[PDB]
Amino acid sequence: SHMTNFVLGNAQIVDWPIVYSNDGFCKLSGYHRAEVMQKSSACSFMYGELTDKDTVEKVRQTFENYEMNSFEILMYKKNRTPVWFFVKIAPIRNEQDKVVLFLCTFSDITAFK
Repeated sequence: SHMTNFVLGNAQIVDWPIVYSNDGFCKLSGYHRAEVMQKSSACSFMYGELTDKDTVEKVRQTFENYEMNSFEILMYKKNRTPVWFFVKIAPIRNEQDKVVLFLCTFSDITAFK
């Protein structure tokens, strides 16, 4: 399922703001739900020096183009600890086939990277 840690982003507003974050994501990221809500579901609030900038660009284009893609990406927990995440980005469509949300699912792959 990989539903341990996830957020939902609003596909129909610029920057795809997070409209839901589960307890797992808050724990994994180090950020309280209050701090995550309305941030970009691209999670650029977690990017930093070591984050691969080509990967950041591919992640942006995935949202921009309403695509389904997944990435390994070096991000930073709230306390500045660097962590390798596996991130899956998946558009969610309504019954009229319009993309309304993005489901973004995350796991820590630091141990295996």
